[PDB]
Amino acid sequence: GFLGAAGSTMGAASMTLTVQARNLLSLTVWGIKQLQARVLAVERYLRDQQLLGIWGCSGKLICCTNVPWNSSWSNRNLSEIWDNMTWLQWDKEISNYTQIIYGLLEESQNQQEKNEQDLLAL
Amino acid sequence: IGAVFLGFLGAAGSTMGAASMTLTVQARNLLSLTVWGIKQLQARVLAVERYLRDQQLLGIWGCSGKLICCTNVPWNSSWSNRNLSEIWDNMTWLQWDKEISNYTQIIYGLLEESQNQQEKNEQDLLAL
Amino acid sequence: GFLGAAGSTMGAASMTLTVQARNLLSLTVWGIKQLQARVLAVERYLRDQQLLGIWGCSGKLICCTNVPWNSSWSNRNLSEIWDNMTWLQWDKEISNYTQIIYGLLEESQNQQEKNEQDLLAL
Amino acid sequence: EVQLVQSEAEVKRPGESLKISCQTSGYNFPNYWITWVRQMPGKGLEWMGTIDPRDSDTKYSPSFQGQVTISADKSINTAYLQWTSLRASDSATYYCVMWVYILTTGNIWVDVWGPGVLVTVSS
Amino acid sequence: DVVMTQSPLSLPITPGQPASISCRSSQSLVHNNGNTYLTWYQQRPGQPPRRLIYQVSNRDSGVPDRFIGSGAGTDFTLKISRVESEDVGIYYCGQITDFPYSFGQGTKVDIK
Amino acid sequence: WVTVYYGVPVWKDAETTLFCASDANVWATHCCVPTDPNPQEIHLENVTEEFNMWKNNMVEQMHTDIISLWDQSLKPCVKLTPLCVTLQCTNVTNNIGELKNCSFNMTTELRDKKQKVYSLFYRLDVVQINENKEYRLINCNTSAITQACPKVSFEPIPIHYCAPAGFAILKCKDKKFNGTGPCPSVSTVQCTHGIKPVVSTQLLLNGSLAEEEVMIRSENITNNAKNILVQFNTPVQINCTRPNNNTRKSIRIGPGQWFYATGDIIGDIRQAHCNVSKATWNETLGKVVKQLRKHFGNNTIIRFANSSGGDLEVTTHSFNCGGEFFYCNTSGLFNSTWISNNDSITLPCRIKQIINMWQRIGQAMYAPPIQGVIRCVSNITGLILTRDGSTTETFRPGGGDMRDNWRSELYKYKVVKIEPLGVAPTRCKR
Amino acid sequence: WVTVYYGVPVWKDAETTLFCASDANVWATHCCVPTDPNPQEIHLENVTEEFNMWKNNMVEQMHTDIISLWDQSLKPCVKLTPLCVTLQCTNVTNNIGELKNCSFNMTTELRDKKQKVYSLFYRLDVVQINENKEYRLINCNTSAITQACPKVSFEPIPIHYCAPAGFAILKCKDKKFNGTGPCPSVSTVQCTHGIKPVVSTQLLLNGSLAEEEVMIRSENITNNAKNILVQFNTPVQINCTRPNNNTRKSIRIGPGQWFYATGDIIGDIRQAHCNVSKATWNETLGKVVKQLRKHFGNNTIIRFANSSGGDLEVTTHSFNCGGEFFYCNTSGLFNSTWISNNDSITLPCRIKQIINMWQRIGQAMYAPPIQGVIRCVSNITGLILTRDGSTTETFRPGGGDMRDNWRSELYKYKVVKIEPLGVAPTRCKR
Ligand SMILES: CC(=O)N[C@@H]1[C@@H](O)[C@H](O[C@@H]2O[C@H](CO)[C@@H](O[C@@H]3O[C@H](CO[C@H]4O[C@H](CO)[C@@H](O)[C@H](O)[C@@H]4O)[C@@H](O)[C@H](O[C@H]4O[C@H](CO)[C@@H](O)[C@H](O)[C@@H]4O)[C@@H]3O)[C@H](O)[C@H]2NC(C)=O)[C@@H](CO)O[C@H]1O
Ligand SMILES: *[C@@H]1O[C@H](CO)[C@@H](O[C@@H]2O[C@H](CO)[C@@H](O[C@@H]3O[C@H](CO[C@H]4O[C@H](CO)[C@@H](O)[C@H](O)[C@@H]4O)[C@@H](O)[C@H](O[C@H]4O[C@H](CO)[C@@H](O)[C@H](O)[C@@H]4O)[C@@H]3O)[C@H](O)[C@H]2NC(C)=O)[C@H](O)[C@H]1NC(C)=O
Ligand SMILES: *[C@@H]1O[C@H](CO)[C@@H](O[C@@H]2O[C@H](CO)[C@@H](O[C@@H]3O[C@H](CO)[C@@H](O)[C@H](O)[C@@H]3O)[C@H](O)[C@H]2NC(C)=O)[C@H](O)[C@H]1NC(C)=O
Ligand SMILES: CC(=O)N[C@@H]1[C@@H](O)[C@H](O[C@@H]2O[C@H](CO)[C@@H](O)[C@H](O)[C@H]2NC(C)=O)[C@@H](CO)O[C@H]1O
Ligand SMILES: CC(=O)N[C@@H]1[C@@H](O)[C@H](O[C@@H]2O[C@H](CO)[C@@H](O)[C@H](O)[C@H]2NC(C)=O)[C@@H](CO)O[C@H]1O
Ligand SMILES: CC(=O)N[C@@H]1[C@@H](O)[C@H](O[C@@H]2O[C@H](CO)[C@@H](O)[C@H](O)[C@H]2NC(C)=O)[C@@H](CO)O[C@H]1O
Ligand SMILES: *[C@@H]1O[C@H](CO)[C@@H](O[C@@H]2O[C@H](CO)[C@@H](O)[C@H](O)[C@H]2NC(C)=O)[C@H](O)[C@H]1NC(C)=O
Ligand SMILES: *[C@@H]1O[C@H](CO)[C@@H](O[C@@H]2O[C@H](CO)[C@@H](O)[C@H](O)[C@H]2NC(C)=O)[C@H](O)[C@H]1NC(C)=O
Ligand SMILES: *[C@@H]1O[C@H](CO)[C@@H](O[C@@H]2O[C@H](CO)[C@@H](O)[C@H](O)[C@H]2NC(C)=O)[C@H](O)[C@H]1NC(C)=O
Ligand SMILES: CC(=O)N[C@@H]1[C@@H](O)[C@H](O)[C@@H](CO)O[C@H]1O
Ligand SMILES: CC(=O)N[C@@H]1[C@@H](O)[C@H](O)[C@@H](CO)O[C@H]1O
Ligand SMILES: CC(=O)N[C@@H]1[C@@H](O)[C@H](O)[C@@H](CO)O[C@H]1O
Ligand SMILES: CC(=O)N[C@@H]1[C@@H](O)[C@H](O)[C@@H](CO)O[C@H]1O
Ligand SMILES: *[C@@H]1O[C@H](CO)[C@@H](O)[C@H](O)[C@H]1NC(C)=O
Ligand SMILES: *[C@@H]1O[C@H](CO)[C@@H](O)[C@H](O)[C@H]1NC(C)=O
Ligand SMILES: *[C@@H]1O[C@H](CO)[C@@H](O)[C@H](O)[C@H]1NC(C)=O
Ligand SMILES: *[C@@H]1O[C@H](CO)[C@@H](O)[C@H](O)[C@H]1NC(C)=O
Ligand SMILES: *[C@@H]1O[C@H](CO)[C@@H](O)[C@H](O)[C@H]1NC(C)=O
Ligand SMILES: *[C@@H]1O[C@H](CO)[C@@H](O)[C@H](O)[C@H]1NC(C)=O
Ligand SMILES: *[C@@H]1O[C@H](CO)[C@@H](O)[C@H](O)[C@H]1NC(C)=O
Ligand SMILES: *[C@@H]1O[C@H](CO)[C@@H](O)[C@H](O)[C@H]1NC(C)=O
Ligand SMILES: *[C@@H]1O[C@H](CO)[C@@H](O)[C@H](O)[C@H]1NC(C)=O
Ligand SMILES: *[C@@H]1O[C@H](CO)[C@@H](O)[C@H](O)[C@H]1NC(C)=O
Ligand SMILES: *[C@@H]1O[C@H](CO)[C@@H](O)[C@H](O)[C@H]1NC(C)=O
Ligand SMILES: *[C@@H]1O[C@H](CO)[C@@H](O)[C@H](O)[C@H]1NC(C)=O
Ligand SMILES: *[C@@H]1O[C@H](CO)[C@@H](O)[C@H](O)[C@H]1NC(C)=O
Repeated sequence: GFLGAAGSTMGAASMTLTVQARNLLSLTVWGIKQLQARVLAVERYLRDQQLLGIWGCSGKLICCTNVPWNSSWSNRNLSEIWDNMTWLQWDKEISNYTQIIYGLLEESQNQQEKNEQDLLAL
Repeated sequence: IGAVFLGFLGAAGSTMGAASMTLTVQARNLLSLTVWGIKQLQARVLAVERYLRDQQLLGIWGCSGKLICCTNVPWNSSWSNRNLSEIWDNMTWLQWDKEISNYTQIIYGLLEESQNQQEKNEQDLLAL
Repeated sequence: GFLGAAGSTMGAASMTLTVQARNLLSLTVWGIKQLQARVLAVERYLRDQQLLGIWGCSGKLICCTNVPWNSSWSNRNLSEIWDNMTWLQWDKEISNYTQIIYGLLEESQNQQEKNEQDLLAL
Repeated sequence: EVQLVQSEAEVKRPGESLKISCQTSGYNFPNYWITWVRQMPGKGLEWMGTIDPRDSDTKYSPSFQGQVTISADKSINTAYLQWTSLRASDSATYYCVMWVYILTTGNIWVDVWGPGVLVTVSS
Repeated sequence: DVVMTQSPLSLPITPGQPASISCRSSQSLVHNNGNTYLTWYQQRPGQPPRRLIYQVSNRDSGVPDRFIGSGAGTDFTLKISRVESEDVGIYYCGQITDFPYSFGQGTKVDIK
Repeated sequence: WVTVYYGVPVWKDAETTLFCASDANVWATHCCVPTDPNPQEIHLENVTEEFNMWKNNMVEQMHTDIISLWDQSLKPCVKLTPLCVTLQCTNVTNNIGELKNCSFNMTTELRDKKQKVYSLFYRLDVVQINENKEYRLINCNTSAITQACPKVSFEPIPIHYCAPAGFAILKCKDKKFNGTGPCPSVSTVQCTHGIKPVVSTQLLLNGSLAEEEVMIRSENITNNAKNILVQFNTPVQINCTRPNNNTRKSIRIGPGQWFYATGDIIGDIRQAHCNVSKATWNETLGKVVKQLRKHFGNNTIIRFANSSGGDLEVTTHSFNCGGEFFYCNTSGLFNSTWISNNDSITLPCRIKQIINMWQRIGQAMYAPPIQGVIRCVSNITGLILTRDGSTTETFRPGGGDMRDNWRSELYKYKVVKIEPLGVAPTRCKR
Repeated sequence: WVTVYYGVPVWKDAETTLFCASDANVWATHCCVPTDPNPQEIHLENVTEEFNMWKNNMVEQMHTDIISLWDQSLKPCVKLTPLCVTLQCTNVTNNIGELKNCSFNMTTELRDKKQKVYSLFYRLDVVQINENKEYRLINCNTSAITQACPKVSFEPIPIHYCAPAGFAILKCKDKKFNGTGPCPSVSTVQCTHGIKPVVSTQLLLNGSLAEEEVMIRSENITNNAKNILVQFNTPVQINCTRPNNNTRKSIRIGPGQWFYATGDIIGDIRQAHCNVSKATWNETLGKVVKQLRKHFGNNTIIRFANSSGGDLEVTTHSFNCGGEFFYCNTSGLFNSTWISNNDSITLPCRIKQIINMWQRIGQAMYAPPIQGVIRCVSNITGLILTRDGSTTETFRPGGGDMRDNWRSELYKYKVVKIEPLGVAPTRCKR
């Protein structure tokens, strides 16, 4: 049921997040190729995990941040986004802001950790 | 005293209530000139995959970063009808692992769902 | 820049930690070297993540612990350490104590988790 | 650094009891062990016994097993050795030795001895 | 029990020259946790002993490079690369076991 | 009440690949992973486990690696298929027959030139074709023959096997363990002791000794199809020699292509042989019988007879010493009936140069001549025996797989997979 | 008070495996990962570092990998061991001897057929055996000879070396840096500049120039066992040629295998040679001398003498132009004494086809012929000099390690391991 949510709207689809996550880790000729495949799968997994770490969302499938939506990335109503769009359509809709949002998530987490250190030192 | 450290497997023959004190000892040792060295690369890769599968499950269940985590999932009794005074005090982890091996997948499935519900509820609260 | 903070003092450098962290993992004969290099980068990455996990600092670039500084490791004033030293100098300054500090961090985290279980069991 | 501080030297007549003590300072560590040893003039050391102050659990040396006891006192960073009575044969230099132990390592990183305190027996 | 003897128990040393002390046990000092626990101490006259070597061969903090430990089983030794007048005193081979804990006889080092 | 724990001291039997390790050219440059100068051995208190030396995959891995390394070692060496020609042959120079004096027309560095060359050969490597007489090298009809590089040693330098991360090896401390079932006293190691990769047939020449008593182990005993491996509690001193001062010459057969030929013999021509202390040997057989009787009856008569027929690898005791391959007639060692209630034994040995090292077809190795005089000294640590199958139980020495020479050291070790994740009920809830 | 910090910008000296990169059939036929079209360099303010170009193992990898690449490129190519035949050979025809007309009995696609083949050879690759006269190819007693496939070019296209994740390369910006100590001005790069994998002996003809002044570097200077590497701050142009219009023909030697050989000479016969600007060369040495004096004395006389005797590989200046191998007599460049207070120099060059590229024994490469006339232009970028070791200091050109041609580019780079995890005292506690 790994891609069972593929045609679902975002508000329906984000319930199977676990189902997909749990399936991501799963001689000469036919010798080296399989080792290469395992290594690359590992790197993909780790890059996603590192980013969740960087943004403060490690250990979660769903996490809220304190970054506002800036409207200009998408001016669609949230009721349009969550109920009348699928994740694939959505990802395409805002694909060019991926790096902006990620940079903001990163900076926010740095500010939050800095403030916590100041408070624990107080 | 007795310089008790026990070692890597350490007191594998001790009961669970004594044994689950050396969890870190084991965790710290799980990651540890020409050609045909592919055998070792294969070994290294497989060790990595094993490590990651365990870590992913701890993540999915909400127990990441801990050696011991409490969950909010009930024990359903049929899995084991032994008293805690019997389980922790008169059994080793190896005996225990065998005792409930047939429920591994039951418990794990329940753990995943509980965490799914917990994250859903947290988002509803943060959206309030 | 990835090592741009290298000559900065510790109190200046420990703001760019994400810059360094995010760049740590980044057909025939010799392809084995390439694969080996990828595997080794992963192992290095995982050892650091494991220790942060073990010490209770998972998901953070900066974490405070409940372990006190025992002075003999370094008798410099915190203001000397943070304002008049770089991390590279500091790393040399307390090189030999690495295993002591880590042993204390590991012990502390185990005691903390034990106490959490006792409270959740209450 | 880690230091042990010992109590004053004292002289007793045989048949009289005695309390001797040590205090720990200059560091902040979790688990550590305290042991007592004795140095007889012209001799090396005799082990008297050891305690883990966290648990308050002592094994003792077979020698003096039923003659001298020790306390615990983790809460005040101290250690005690108590004789039920002294004998002429007990005149010696007494030591506390502290072993700083990491529960996750199996190593004693600190092995500190106090300077030695005399307990003598006279008349 | 671990009964420990030392040899020689009297070791005058030509100043500036190397020397060593033997340490011999009644039984193995290997613990069930797999480590060997045996330590060396230096007791200068008028002083408490200082630990020099930890776990047979680990030179401890602040300990001169002059002190080298080695051994296995029941056969242990302390080697001094050069003996200084500073090294005059009694060396002990301490025994960490499954109880009783014990100390060896002690070897006096002097200059001659 | 579910609590999840990680770092749980449990394991499952598992088959994995072990790696070799070495303590400071075959074997000699196989640096493997440098070993730990002071390895840790952890006793497992209260822990017992079952072992089975007859089903031990570690044995299979030694076979896999040992065979692979020997094949790899010949990869860059000069082929001797150019020598597969007819030879004219006569006797050597002796009064009154193992050696032959044979000659042939060989290639040189140029394709347009030929040379008359000759060398000494052992009878076992040469076969008559013209049923002087005409001969061919005995293996040229069916296999490639490759010369071992003369600079490469095969000395069985001990190596250690170690588990990869996620795995550990359990080891027995049970002095009486018979190879299978529960082992009451165990410890865990990352690495095994060093084991010399010795190849032999009838005798086990350089292994470990039993701690107290001669140990006799078999997959079955009752089933006569199985071998019996006997581990002595004391070594038997054996001294072997090839008492002929031989010389060697190189022949250029092509561009950088050299063949190493036996030149001549200085002095007398004598048979290769092995000397086994007679007194020790008799004592060890008596010890073996006392222990064998435990399975046959206290007053059962035990007889030692010689080997059955077949190839030298199964009828004689073979070994590699000095680079030469010896085939010793051990019948001189098994001539005794043991009934309830200084000197030496000299065994003649045959010498061969073209060796089917792993008893395979198509891959023959040629052992280049060894100059000088060979002396070999070894500790016989055990035997490979079979039952000759009612008041007398007869045993015979015999050959077997090379695997049986390795399980003889490996019976004390098992490898398991560490499985640190698991759950248990407690009194806590989030 | 203990706080753990992760992502700390610190490092340790380190050695790892580097990979190549290239900015998009030749040389790196497997090529490399594409380079960054706009690579970054991070100036490090208030950072100093210590470099040692003589212990720089980035050089060792460059060496090792070039050898590996070289050998792989010959793997599928035609073997010339079938040419190890007796040659009937005489002078090609000229007036009052570099080229000879040799004929031989060659194989064809069928084993039952033979052909008469003749071709031209350089005298340096042919040895007389019957001391037409009988000759053989000079290496047919010692080594296998492999024809380089003519389809593969070895032009030394520059590549960049790049560090793997977890590593970084530090680089010097110090224009006066000599490579044996602290470098006050550094920056961080992931990849090096492009470096040409060029092979030469006495002169370096296509590397980098010094930014300001001629640099003279040596591990020691005082110790005469060390070489002196001289880097120019200006290029010196050299025009080289093999001024002989030649043809090529192929011979089938067996199924699928062709041998390439010089057919004929369809012009005059002339010696190969190189023309270096005379004025530039004189000025160039004067600059070298001015800098050499810093280590010898302002009034010390400096002399340039030619190379010592020995094989062409160590006495001449060799290079690869168009795939042809030249061995030039540089004596004309080093024949003067420098005492304090348009034209060209023509150097004759010998041509060889059998090349022991890595100075190994048993592995020789045969350079196939090139048709037409060869013209090649290069830049002296540096020299390899030695001290000839009471008021005169004499230097000679000479050979050196192949590694020495590369450390001259890599002296500015160091590999370091990134160590992101560490601790420091803070005022915070959980
Ligand atoms: C020390 C050192 O290495 N210094 C280098 C110099 O070597 C380098 O000099 C250049 O070297 C290359 C390779 O040797 C020369 O390129 C060859 O040129 C000939 C002639 O081609 C002419 O006609 C072409 C027609 O379109 C023109 O494009 C080209 O520019 C010329 O005008 C080619 O024939 C060579 O090979 C090609 O043809 C053959 C035919 O069979 C093929 O097999 C090959 O695969 C290939 O297709 C080479 O192309 C180049 O001219 C040299 N430069 C000079 C000035 O001589 C120098 C860079 O110039 O850099 C130094 O550092
Ligand atoms: C059971 O275990 C025993 C004990 O380990 C093994 O016996 C040893 O086997 C090795 C290998 O065969 C023997 O070593 C050989 O000794 C020869 C003689 O050495 C003496 O004379 C030389 C003369 O120059 C001196 O240099 C040397 O110091 C000694 O004085 C050597 O000639 C052998 O070869 C060496 O030199 C050649 C020269 O080109 C090299 O190429 C070789 O690599 C090597 O360097 C070799 O050293 C050893 O002596 C044996 N010991 C005994 C007591 O005999 C058994 O073989 C083993 N059994 C089995 C079945 O494995
Ligand atoms: C059989 O073995 C012998 C050596 O053991 C092989 O070599 C032959 O040895 C004899 C005696 O040394 C040689 O004869 C001598 O030749 C010299 C030459 O000047 C002559 O002066 C002496 O008077 C004597 O004749 C003989 O030539 C030598 N043969 C060769 C080919 O070297 C013999 O070849 C071996 N035969 C075979 C078939 O292998
Ligand atoms: C989600 C998003 O905006 N993605 C970007 C693409 O839309 C963009 O495509 C370009 O959009 C322009 C808007 O008017 C078009 O005029 C232009 O033709 C179109 N380009 C193509 C190739 O379709 C691309 C490229 O600019 O960038 C994405 O990030
Ligand atoms: C608390 C709990 O989950 N208890 C489990 C029991 O419910 C379960 O038996 C139940 O039997 C019914 C009979 O028709 C099934 O329909 C029902 O699905 C099944 N419940 C579950 C959760 O599978 C027993 C079966 O061994 O295990 C208890 O743990
Ligand atoms: C099996 C065998 O014969 N080995 C040879 C030894 O016998 C031989 O004799 C040894 O001589 C020593 C000289 O005093 C004796 O002490 C020693 O006991 C004796 N060994 C035995 C087994 O009796 C040695 C040569 O010294 O060579 C062995 O190969
Ligand atoms: C192995 O089993 C023995 C017997 O159950 C254990 O010994 C007990 O250990 C506890 C501490 O854990 C002591 O309080 C008891 O007094 C011991 N009883 C006896 C009779 O020895 C032992 O601890 C277990 N684990 C080991 C030894 O590794
Ligand atoms: C085995 O043969 C070799 C020769 O192959 C003998 O070597 C001799 O050693 C002595 C030592 O001084 C030399 O003077 C001789 O000249 C050597 N012989 C030759 C032919 O050079 C060696 O001694 C012989 N060994 C035995 C055991 O007989
Ligand atoms: C081992 O040696 C024995 C002893 O020489 C060989 O067998 C002998 O063969 C002769 C031939 O007639 C008989 O007369 C002897 O009685 C035989 N002796 C024995 C004990 O049978 C035997 O064949 C040799 N075996 C090998 C494998 O070489
Ligand atoms: C060593 C040898 O066999 N040489 C013979 C040679 O004597 C004979 O004359 C020739 C054919 O006549 O064939 C060669 O093989
Ligand atoms: C170590 C040992 O003695 N193992 C078995 C034993 O467990 C078994 O019961 C017996 C026959 O039943 O055969 C022994 O070899
Ligand atoms: C192509 C060639 O060289 N062929 C010669 C042939 O002309 C000569 O007559 C014969 C011996 O006489 O040897 C052959 O190799
Ligand atoms: C390298 C070389 O051959 N140099 C020669 C030299 O030996 C000779 O003596 C001189 C004239 O005699 O001409 C030089 O070119
Ligand atoms: C597909 O579209 C229909 C239209 O009503 C909807 O009901 C159904 O749930 C949709 N399926 C998914 C996967 O969203
Ligand atoms: C280098 O030192 C100067 C001195 O004021 C300082 O301003 C500058 O920022 C320093 N650079 C770094 C990397 O800290
Ligand atoms: C750390 O150990 C090394 C060992 O050579 C020693 O040189 C160094 O001084 C020690 N650390 C310090 C701060 O001295
Ligand atoms: C060796 O001599 C014997 C004597 O009869 C003879 O039969 C045998 O054939 C000879 N060997 C050869 C190779 O001629
Ligand atoms: C056994 O001893 C007898 C005694 O004469 C002897 O003849 C026989 O050949 C011997 N058998 C073996 C195998 O040595
Ligand atoms: C035989 O075992 C003894 C036991 O110490 C050993 O000293 C001797 O060298 C061994 N012999 C061989 C050849 O290994
Ligand atoms: C070939 O050149 C050599 C060079 O010395 C000369 O001696 C020889 O006579 C020449 N041969 C012919 C045929 O001209
Ligand atoms: C090949 O012939 C040359 C001619 O001088 C000689 O130097 C070289 O050593 C010979 N090679 C062999 C393998 O003998
Ligand atoms: C450059 O050469 C001088 C000569 O004494 C030496 O002192 C200096 O350290 C060298 N510097 C480097 C970076 O090699
Ligand atoms: C090489 O030939 C070119 C052709 O124009 C000329 O300009 C250049 O100066 C020549 N170089 C030398 C060193 O003669
Ligand atoms: C070699 O000699 C033959 C003899 O006919 C002649 O035809 C040929 O042209 C000569 N080779 C060359 C390249 O001149
Ligand atoms: C060589 O001669 C041929 C004859 O046609 C001519 O085409 C070719 O261009 C000449 N090559 C040179 C470089 O002159
Ligand atoms: C020599 O160096 C100059 C420097 O700009 C360069 O332009 C020229 O192409 C170089 N020539 C060669 C042949 O490398």
